[PDB]
Amino acid sequence: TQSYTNSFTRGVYYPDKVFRSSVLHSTQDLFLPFFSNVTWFHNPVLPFNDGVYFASTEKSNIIRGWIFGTTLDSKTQSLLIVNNATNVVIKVCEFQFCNDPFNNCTFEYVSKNLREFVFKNIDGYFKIYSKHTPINDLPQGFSALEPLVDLPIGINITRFQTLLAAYYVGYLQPRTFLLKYNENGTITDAVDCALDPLSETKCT
Amino acid sequence: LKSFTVEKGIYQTSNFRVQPTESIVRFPNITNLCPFDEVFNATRFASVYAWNRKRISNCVADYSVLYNFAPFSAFKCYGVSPTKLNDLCFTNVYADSFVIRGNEVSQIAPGQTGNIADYNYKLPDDFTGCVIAWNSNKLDSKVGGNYNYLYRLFRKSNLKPFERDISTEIYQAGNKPCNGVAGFNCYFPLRSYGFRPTYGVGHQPYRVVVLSFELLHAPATVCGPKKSTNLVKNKCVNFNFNGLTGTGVLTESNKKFLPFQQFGRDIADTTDAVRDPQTLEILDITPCSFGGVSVITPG
Ligand SMILES: *[C@@H]1O[C@H](CO)[C@@H](O)[C@H](O)[C@H]1NC(C)=O
Ligand SMILES: *[C@@H]1O[C@H](CO)[C@@H](O)[C@H](O)[C@H]1NC(C)=O
Ligand SMILES: *[C@@H]1O[C@H](CO)[C@@H](O)[C@H](O)[C@H]1NC(C)=O
Ligand SMILES: *[C@@H]1O[C@H](CO)[C@@H](O)[C@H](O)[C@H]1NC(C)=O
Ligand SMILES: *[C@@H]1O[C@H](CO)[C@@H](O)[C@H](O)[C@H]1NC(C)=O
Repeated sequence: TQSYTNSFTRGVYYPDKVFRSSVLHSTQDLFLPFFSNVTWFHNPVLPFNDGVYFASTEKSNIIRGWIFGTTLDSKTQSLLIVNNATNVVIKVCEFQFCNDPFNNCTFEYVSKNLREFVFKNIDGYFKIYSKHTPINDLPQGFSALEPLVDLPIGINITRFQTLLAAYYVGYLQPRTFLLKYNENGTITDAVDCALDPLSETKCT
Repeated sequence: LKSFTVEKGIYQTSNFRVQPTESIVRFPNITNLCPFDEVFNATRFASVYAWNRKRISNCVADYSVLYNFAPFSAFKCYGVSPTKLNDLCFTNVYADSFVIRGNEVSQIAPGQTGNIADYNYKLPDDFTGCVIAWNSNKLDSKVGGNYNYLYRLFRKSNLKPFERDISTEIYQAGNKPCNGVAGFNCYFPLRSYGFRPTYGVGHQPYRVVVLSFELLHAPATVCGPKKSTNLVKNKCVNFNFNGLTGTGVLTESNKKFLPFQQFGRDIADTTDAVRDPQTLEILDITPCSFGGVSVITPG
């Protein structure tokens, strides 16, 4: 299935590590546009462009990990995030596994509910932001995505696939947002400066 | 006023400025030291032809570990001076460890050929890294000979740098097909470095580990220690909190940084607070006091 669903106001991460309290900050970055449309796949591979907004709801741990990098095997290296429910191992040493998963090894980093993830590559860093939310579906509301990791792997990534539901996918775009930091650095609200003219006025 | 007679009044003369006293440097706890005891302290040094790459990227390059055996006879640098190399950013470190013999170590150098630098190994004349000398032939040599130093003796041409040649192809140096058997000019391309603890300065065993550095377009992950200083507060200092040098006064703060947040800012984007790397604390930053100096004077 390849249905499409409204993205609502979801997929806002902390742009950087700077703390800010009770302030409205205007930042230009790869954000998921508000009220956009997102695939609801349950397709061999989806592309990457300049970042994605993987999200999921199935708690059965069936959406285990992901695969990144150009092509899939035997060239240009491929990221192999795979979870283990005790270890959260990330491998940049490709498994050379089949096209429907269930070499020069160089990186082996180790570390009811809605899971939101953002992956991006800017210049030699694979940044993963993530967030969990006890949803009472992509509910309307707001929840900022606190960063998790900033891997320094210098891969070039153009496509991606997923290990093996709730295979939500959205695509980041270069947008200007106006974020609100309430009193403790938590992004409680955001305004998309290109959605509607009212938001343009708010950002101005 | 550019005048000798000052009329009664108040005049702005100078700009008083509190000046910093110390230069604070703060960096996180020095952990994940790069693996070198496994390559520097090991009796299983690889063969000269059968050398092995060493993967050293995700750690802090304790480059000063060379002083663990300061009796090093030579520490000849070839990529950069050590003083600069205590803190340099590289994308990967490749080390190989072997023992050849005696005074043949000069063949492990830029612009050198012959035997070790001919078919067993070689390095380009623009090599980056250092070559070390801590010959420990006391155990490397035995009265039995230790002919088990498997080293290639024959090869069609010069060996390319950074390539492994475990090939066992007979050196057919005669004008007759060899077929792999030992006839005339048909000898197995490998020989013995059998050394007893009585050989000469050019024939006794040795102790070799040479490591090179590289920096491609991938971001660098090899760095040296940062050497953070102490932390002092309540006085104008020159701090450097892992990415930002600034002059100011550090004080205890009641701010509630989220666990992932390092910096701290306010309107106009000026650093107002900083999270301390070593101990997890929030320090408010206040600019060092300053202001105009007026002179209240009668005429
Ligand atoms: C965007 O998603 C909506 C959701 O129903 C869908 O109707 C629409 O066709 C999608 N747009 C494109 C260009 O596919
Ligand atoms: C998951 O993989 C890591 C990688 O070594 C391993 O250490 C861990 O034990 C694995 N988890 C389980 C439950 O086997
Ligand atoms: C990655 O490889 C080269 C080196 O960065 C780059 O020019 C190329 O465009 C990239 N390939 C991709 C993104 O598929
Ligand atoms: C921010 O901090 C306050 C404590 O001052 C606490 O109630 C809570 O963590 C946050 N409150 C709001 C309204 O964001
Ligand atoms: C750094 O080391 C000190 C020394 O014991 C310790 O008290 C502190 O908790 C450590 N901090 C981190 C972030 O490891």
